[PDB]
Amino acid sequence: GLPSLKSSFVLSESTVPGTNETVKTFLPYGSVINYYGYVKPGQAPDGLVDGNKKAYYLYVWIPAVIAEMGVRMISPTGEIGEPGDGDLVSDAFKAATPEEKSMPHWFDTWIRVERMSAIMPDQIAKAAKAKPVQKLDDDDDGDDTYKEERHNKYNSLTRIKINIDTKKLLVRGLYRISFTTYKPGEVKGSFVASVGLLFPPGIPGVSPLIHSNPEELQKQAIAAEESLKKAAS
Amino acid sequence: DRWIRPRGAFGGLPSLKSSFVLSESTVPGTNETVKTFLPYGSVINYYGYVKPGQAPDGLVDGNKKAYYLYVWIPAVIAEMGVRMISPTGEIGEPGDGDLVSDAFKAATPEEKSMPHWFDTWIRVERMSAIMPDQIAKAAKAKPVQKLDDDDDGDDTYKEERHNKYNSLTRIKIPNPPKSFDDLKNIDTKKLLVRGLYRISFTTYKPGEVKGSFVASVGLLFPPGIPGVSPLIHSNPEELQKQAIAAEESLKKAAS
Amino acid sequence: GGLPSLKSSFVLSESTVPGTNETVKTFLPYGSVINYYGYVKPGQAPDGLVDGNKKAYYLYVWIPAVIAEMGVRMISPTGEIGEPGDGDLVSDAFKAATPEEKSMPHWFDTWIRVERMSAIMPDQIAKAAKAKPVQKLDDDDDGDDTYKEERHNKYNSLTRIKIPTKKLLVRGLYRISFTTYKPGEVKGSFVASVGLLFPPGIPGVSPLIHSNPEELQKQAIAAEESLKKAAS
Amino acid sequence: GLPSLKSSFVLSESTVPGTNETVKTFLPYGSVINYYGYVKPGQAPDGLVDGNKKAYYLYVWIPAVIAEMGVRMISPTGEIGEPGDGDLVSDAFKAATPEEKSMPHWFDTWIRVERMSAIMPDQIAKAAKAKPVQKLDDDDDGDDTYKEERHNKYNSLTRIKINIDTKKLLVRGLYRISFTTYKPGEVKGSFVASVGLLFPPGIPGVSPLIHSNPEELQKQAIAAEESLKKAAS
Amino acid sequence: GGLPSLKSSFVLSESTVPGTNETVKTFLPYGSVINYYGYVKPGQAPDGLVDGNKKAYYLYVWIPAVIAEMGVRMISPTGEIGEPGDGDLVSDAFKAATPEEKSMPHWFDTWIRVERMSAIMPDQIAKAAKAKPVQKLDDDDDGDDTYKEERHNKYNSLTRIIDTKKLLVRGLYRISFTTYKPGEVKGSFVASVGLLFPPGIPGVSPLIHSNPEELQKQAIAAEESLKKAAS
Ligand SMILES: [Ca+2]
Ligand SMILES: [Ca+2]
Ligand SMILES: [Ca+2]
Ligand SMILES: [Ca+2]
Ligand SMILES: [Ca+2]
Repeated sequence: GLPSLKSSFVLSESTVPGTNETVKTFLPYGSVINYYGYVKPGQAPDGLVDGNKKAYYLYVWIPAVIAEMGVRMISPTGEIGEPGDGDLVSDAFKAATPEEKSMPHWFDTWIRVERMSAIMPDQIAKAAKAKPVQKLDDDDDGDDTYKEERHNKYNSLTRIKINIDTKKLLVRGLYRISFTTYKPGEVKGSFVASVGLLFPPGIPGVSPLIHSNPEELQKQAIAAEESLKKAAS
Repeated sequence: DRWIRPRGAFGGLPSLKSSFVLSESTVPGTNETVKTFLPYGSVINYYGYVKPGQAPDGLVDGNKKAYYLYVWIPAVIAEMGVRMISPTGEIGEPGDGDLVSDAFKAATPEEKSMPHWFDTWIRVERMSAIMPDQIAKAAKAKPVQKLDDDDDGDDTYKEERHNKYNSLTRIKIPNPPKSFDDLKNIDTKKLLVRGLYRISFTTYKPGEVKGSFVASVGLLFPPGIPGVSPLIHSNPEELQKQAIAAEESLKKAAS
Repeated sequence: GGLPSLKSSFVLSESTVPGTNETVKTFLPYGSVINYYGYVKPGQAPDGLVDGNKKAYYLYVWIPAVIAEMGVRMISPTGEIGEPGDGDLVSDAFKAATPEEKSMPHWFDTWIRVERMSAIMPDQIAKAAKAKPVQKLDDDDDGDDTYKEERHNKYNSLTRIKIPTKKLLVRGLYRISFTTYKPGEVKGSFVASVGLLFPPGIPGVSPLIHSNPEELQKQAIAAEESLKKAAS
Repeated sequence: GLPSLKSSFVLSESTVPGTNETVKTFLPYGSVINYYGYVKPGQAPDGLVDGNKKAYYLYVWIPAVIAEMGVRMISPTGEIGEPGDGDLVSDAFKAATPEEKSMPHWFDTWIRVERMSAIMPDQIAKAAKAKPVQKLDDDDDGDDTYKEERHNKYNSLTRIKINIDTKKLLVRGLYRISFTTYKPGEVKGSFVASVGLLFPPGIPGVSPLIHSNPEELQKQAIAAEESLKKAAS
Repeated sequence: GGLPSLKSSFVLSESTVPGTNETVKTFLPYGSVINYYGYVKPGQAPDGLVDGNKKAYYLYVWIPAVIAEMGVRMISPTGEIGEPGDGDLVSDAFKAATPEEKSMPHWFDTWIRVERMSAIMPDQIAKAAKAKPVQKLDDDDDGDDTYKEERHNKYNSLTRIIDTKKLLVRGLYRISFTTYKPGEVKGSFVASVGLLFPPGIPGVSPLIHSNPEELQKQAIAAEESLKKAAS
């Protein structure tokens, strides 16, 4: 089903004699999260992008500078697969039928990454309600990880990585990822979002944390630093 | 359109391909992905040998031995690929269509293999010529702009005989651009517009060096269109003769 | 003789004529040239509008990889010059027009605009055509010097976009607007010419041109499919 | 003896009522290395700084961006303590007597951090022989971690951390730390150098590596990435 | 016959030839054109030196009032092209040279430089000529496209002269006819200078001469003539 979301960091490379091909081995992200959603006409989104595009959010708390972040969005999901263990699944997606999650129902995806104002774990729920601080990137039709043949190649993919611009320094802070649409107004279909972070996972207060609910992210981000405090005394 | 088709009828030396990705597919259950690249319209391989006490084509920065290939470009080209590997012995011998220096011909199989080798280095420069009959002239004159330098960039040949010091550089236009705003100011170090270019195959280390090397040049442009396709040669006079004839052929054909 | 060739600005040959006042130069032809015959009829819908009030007709150009120069020309009227030949694009309105309608005194002051569209892959072409331009590369009003105009003031259009950086024709979709100096209603025939300095007929590498974006996409897609296949 | 070298990242803070004091808890560096050396007149250094200052090198290989690096240099060492397990000790220091390692024998310390040219593990020995690429920082009398009372407070301390300048982006690459002197020419005395890196230790090919010998650093840096390769396939 | 006219870059007429390679262009001729025939003989002193080591030969131009364009051209050799005619300047070295000496294989890689001198009044001309240049307007190596060169590589020179100062306002200009190659060179050459301005209006039309003193004498008399007419 879903192809792995890997970093752009090349570990190994070898060309295949007598062909135009070359095999590349990429360093995987320390942590990857998949998010299954469903856009139903007449159903409220998490928010709007540029005032008229339905958007759904994932929030990322980064305790310390990270080399690269990968973001991907594909629609639809039916022909690819269903959520597995550890995947995030929206209520709308659970309610949707196999037929609703497959062709011909889909939409033209769009991704936007923004830096929020929070710089401490307990400011996360607050910053989520506040306006963005800087837009880091937008991508329309960038995906090349999934061989899309059900329709035009309109799936999204963006990699934010490293006088280099500040718009790609993933330093300590809160980030919001908007999974949205190319087309303004009403749209219909399933989608799967993927987020990868190039950093060792599972080190409380040091490793990045991801969630769709800011309040929940805060709770976890706070506990994680408390754990780090405790260990350091 | 035989140039798009794959094949090196393999004999050691990995193909030098462009950075333009035609196809991509990941292998499930692994960390690997298979990429198909667009080949250069024309690729030339050049086999040389650096013998201590033997005069080079010239010097780089006054103390590095250098050997030249000259490239005449009739009209803008998307990308140029340059590669340099040392030594050659364990890879293969020159085939049909490959340039071979006199020094390389004289060298023995033993001389062309480990432990004899050197740390490669590539430099690309724009010369002054803008017309085919100015080529021999511009070759004698000083460079006009340095486009690039590469020390240890090669990733096409899996080097295991020594540290990965082989050279590889690709000069190109952003494809795709990071933004549409990119397009309004492209670093001129990258515009392979009409003109003469000199590639210096040289060394990391100053002074005397010893060993064989194979140089590769690829140009992303349809080959074999007289006066339109790029030409490559190690001798500037010869390059001029050919570049002149080619444009004459173009002139003629145009009446 | 009819319609003069549209050639690039690259000089191949040059020689002056002793004792006389003119010079003769040989120019490199474009790899591909396409001619388009149109007719602007009052009360007939254009392809679109330029600046909100100028009738416009489009040609779309898909460029797989950087190109040195593009040449665009536009002349009105056509009657006294000639009729379309084989391989020329001809609008329905032009086909319907009579010889009388296609000749003086019916004509208009031509205008050309070239714009970069958003598409960077063949299957984004139809989409980008419906979207707003991304950058304007050039405008020309009275630039033509290829056709000796003597039927009226020299108002014919000619623009060459080239390198001696927005105006570098890198991979992407371009829209050429054949339009008018004058806002509002205009009447007359016109012949457009597009030249691209690049070897023709190399599928997935050579440029493609078409007045219909959907058709252009179909062809651009097939061409890269052919290029894929050949490379494997 | 030697005080811990900690990062500048504050985990906890609390003021003491009725006083001018406040207690701060700092996040320790993921890895800290101490290096014991001895400058003997007439003995060749690792190199020279600005052509006339004796210098001794530690090399740092950084696989991926790091938030902060701490560098410290103290002289002399006698009254503080001797090397323990895991500490680097030069041959000169081993040969020196307790008397030679104590007052009145000491010198005015100086630290310089430079980015080298290597960007791959096997280029490390090479880059070490080559000229620096950028100077990141110098410090003369910055130390405030060790209460110096044997002489003027001339010990060195520098923290390199995060349009912010490139001279503090500790991205992937080789770094050379020069432990040198304020005074040009001959100097005499023991010294202890400390290096800290704000990053999780012991993750092969991801965690930073430190050594005084570039060739040895290369060997370890290479093996570490090989290990990472292997794990990723 | 031989020597092609040197015309301005001003296009009067244009017409393309249907079904062919060509478009024919009619150019505005310069108001005045002067041709200068010289010969570089090894061991013979030049007028001066360019960049200290290139032999150079001078033409001086006095311009009473702003001019649109100046054209400068230099070709080597001259033998196969033609001999000087009436109104052409001819150096003594050229007169002494034989037909053989003026033909292939004897020639050199030409080079042109144009410089503004200090004079701004006619009677300062001889003085400014001895003084250092004031500004360099242009250099050209291999610019010529007026003569179809086939005897050797196309190395003949041609130059046509927050914003710029290639402005030909009132003042003295020196044209240096020189060589690409430093040091000794051998061969004949023909230099052409065109000025886009009506000729023969004393004190208003430009004057040209290889000898600065002579140029001064004429420039002075010309303005004296203009004075007189105006009173
Ligand atoms: Ca999209
Ligand atoms: Ca190298
Ligand atoms: Ca017009
Ligand atoms: Ca100090
Ligand atoms: Ca010349």
